[PDB]
Amino acid sequence: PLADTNLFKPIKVGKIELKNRLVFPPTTRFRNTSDFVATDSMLSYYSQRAENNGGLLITEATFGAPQFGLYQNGPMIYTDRQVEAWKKIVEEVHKKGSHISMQLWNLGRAADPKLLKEHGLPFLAPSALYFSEESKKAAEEAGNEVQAMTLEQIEQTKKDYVNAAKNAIQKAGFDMVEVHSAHGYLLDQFIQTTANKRTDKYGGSIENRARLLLEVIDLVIEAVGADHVAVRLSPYATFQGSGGVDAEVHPIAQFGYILSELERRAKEGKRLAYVSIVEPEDNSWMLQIWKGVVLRSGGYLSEKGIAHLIKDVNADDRTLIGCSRYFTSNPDLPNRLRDGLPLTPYDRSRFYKIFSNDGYLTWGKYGEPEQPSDSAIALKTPQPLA
Amino acid sequence: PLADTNLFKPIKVGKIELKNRLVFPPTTRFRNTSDFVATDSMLSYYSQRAENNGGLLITEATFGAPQFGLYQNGPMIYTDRQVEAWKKIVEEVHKKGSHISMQLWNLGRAADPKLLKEHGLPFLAPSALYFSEESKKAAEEAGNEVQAMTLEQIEQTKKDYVNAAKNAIQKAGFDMVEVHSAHGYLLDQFIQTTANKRTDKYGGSIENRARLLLEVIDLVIEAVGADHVAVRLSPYATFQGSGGVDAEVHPIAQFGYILSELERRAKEGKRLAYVSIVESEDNSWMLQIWKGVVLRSGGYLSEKGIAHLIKDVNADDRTLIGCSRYFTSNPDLPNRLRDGLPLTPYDRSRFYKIFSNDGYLTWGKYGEPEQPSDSAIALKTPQPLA
Ligand SMILES: Cc1cc2nc3c(=O)[nH]c(=O)nc-3n(C[C@H](O)[C@H](O)[C@H](O)COP(=O)(O)O)c2cc1C
Ligand SMILES: Cc1cc2nc3c(=O)[nH]c(=O)nc-3n(C[C@H](O)[C@H](O)[C@H](O)COP(=O)(O)O)c2cc1C
Repeated sequence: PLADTNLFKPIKVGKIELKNRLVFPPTTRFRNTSDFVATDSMLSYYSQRAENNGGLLITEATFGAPQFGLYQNGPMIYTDRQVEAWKKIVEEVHKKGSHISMQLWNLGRAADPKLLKEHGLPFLAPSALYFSEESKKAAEEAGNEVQAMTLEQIEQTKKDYVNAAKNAIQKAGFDMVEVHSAHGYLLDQFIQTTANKRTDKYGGSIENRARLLLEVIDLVIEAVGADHVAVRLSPYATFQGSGGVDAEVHPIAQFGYILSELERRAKEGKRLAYVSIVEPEDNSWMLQIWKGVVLRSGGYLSEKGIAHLIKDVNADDRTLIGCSRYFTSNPDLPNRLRDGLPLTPYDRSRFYKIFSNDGYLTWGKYGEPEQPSDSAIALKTPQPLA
Repeated sequence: PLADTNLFKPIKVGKIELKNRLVFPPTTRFRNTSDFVATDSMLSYYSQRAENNGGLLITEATFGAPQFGLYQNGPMIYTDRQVEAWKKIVEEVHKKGSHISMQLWNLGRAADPKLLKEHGLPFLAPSALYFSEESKKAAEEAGNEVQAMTLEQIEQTKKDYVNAAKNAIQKAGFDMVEVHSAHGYLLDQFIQTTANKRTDKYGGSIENRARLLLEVIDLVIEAVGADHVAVRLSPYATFQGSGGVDAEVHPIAQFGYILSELERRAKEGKRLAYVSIVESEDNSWMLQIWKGVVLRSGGYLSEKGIAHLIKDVNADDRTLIGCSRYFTSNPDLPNRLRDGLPLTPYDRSRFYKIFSNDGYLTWGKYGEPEQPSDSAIALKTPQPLA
């Protein structure tokens, strides 16, 4: 039972008032159309998690533009249809009494090179380096080999971030827009020494490696306001060739500088809505630098993560707790954690089941059974919302 | 009783085998002659602190050269008489079975401008900034105003560090030489954004502000070897205008970069003898970055620090514990801490009493009385060891 704790104490984030501090972190599921349009399945998916919640939801990582991708059946906030669909999802989430932020995705050297090629797009990264020999062979066989971004492509990346942020906040009505700068995707690639060998002002130092992220953040803040902006960082992660603690420059220095710059912008009157961090190594130093709302995610609902949930959410008055994997299998997770009711185990084998309701909408509420793989919803084909 | 803890477990530091991990941190006392030569009182002082100890003694912050000073009756390892006196002290310390390091001092904008003036020396800093209006005042009346160092004064500084290091290690026989890069003196002034406004290679970035320290470190490494070199850092200190956590760039990023670079030199086969550190402020990130011997100092004997002493010294097998203020009172502090014997209180009013044995050699070992100020030892005028 966690109703006793700060986890269900209201908190002001940005300009909105969250009823609790439990967050659904961005969780990629690939239930969009092949056109990258949000579906009715996704609408019900976020609707059930906005019901009886009052808290914050964060969308699956969403491509800001075609060049920001691509993965098959991923999300996008680019075309008119996509913005319409996401707008309807937002309107339903708000009707439910919850709030929602959209995380913006940019793959970089992590993208599907064949799909990008079929959409006539190059395969871009800070430097012409692959994170694995597997990816190198994949890009070479697709005829779409990785390229170091030109200055023009970086400028276009910034403009695309601005356009996607405006579409999310102003057209679709999201409460925040979250810049995905973690897990070895494009912005992280610019941050990481392992991925960034550039010798212009976007590489070669801590300030230079963090430059693209900070410029995107500044342009987006100018576009939609700091209280509608967020960012996610993963200093210790080694996913997709990121250096973690093994980087030639320690992540405490690099990401320490990033956090210092965000806190400086906050000291100049541009305070981000929140900074999202992944629990491992210890994140305490991060909380030393950033003084605003911090969303901490990872492990908190395991058979040992509990009582670090209590400790961390009660440690101060600015901490949000994110639970992703159990939120996928528990659409009523806020009430189950509120009342201390047993959780439904999550099923990793259906995390990325492309364009299928099986393991996506088959989960029941507390005390209700899991619908089987041959049920009506499990075999119903998702339909685009616009 | 602390004999059971790691505080009294042997440990290898550099080439040296320390029988315990209690350390006498560098403690300025100003009992040298007016021409900065070590003194017989100092020999008896360090000698008493070397008996029944076997630990590491760290010498009072010592001027590497006349330009590195100046303070009244401060120490220096520049002239042949000075090196010979310090050699006598080192021979006595080794004879008594303990080991000793010399900390090298460079005042910069913290110096006495009147004294420097009287020695025909300028008043140097990274930038033409005083740490206080009082210092500005004393400098302007002595007609020795602060000057931003030229490139050749920087080069001469590094050469002087090399010369002082070779003097201490190879001639005087010190076990290691510690570079003072803390508490707002010259190297810290280069590190701090509050004091370093340089636009050249030595300022305007994390890497640029740390450049002089790392260059000096590398040169001294080349001179005397890595296991004969150490460094002290005070990321949180705000002494003499240092920025602390209020710096434009957070000290976790800056000193995080410094520690990452030192650990990088360790990865390449040049592992410093130890890193000396001072102390939501918390030095845990420092231990996340630096993996070698770390000497932690500050406040460890308050009956609120005894627990932090046991905790920090037992947390791993590479932690030394420094105790300065109580070591000034208890020349047999190793035995007292080893057997839980009550400590003689310290007298700050005689910490900096110039050229006097009173409150310097009047301390008795456990079970003996403090000699009064009219005793034979207290009235003696100290003589140079030359
Ligand atoms: C299937 C799946 C998809 C995810 N997608 C994203 C994503 O798109 N963006 C992101 O920042 N994190 C993503 N994550 C990481 C989660 O947001 C979260 O940080 C991680 O699962 C740890 O939290 P947890 O222990 O509560 O599950 C994903 C995780 C999973 C399991
Ligand atoms: C009188 C006095 C002189 C000191 N001189 C130096 C010095 O020359 N160099 C230095 O790095 N620290 C110096 N320190 C700081 C100590 O080395 C130590 O970090 C500080 O006193 C905290 O340790 P403690 O709590 O055990 O006393 C001095 C401290 C005192 C009280």
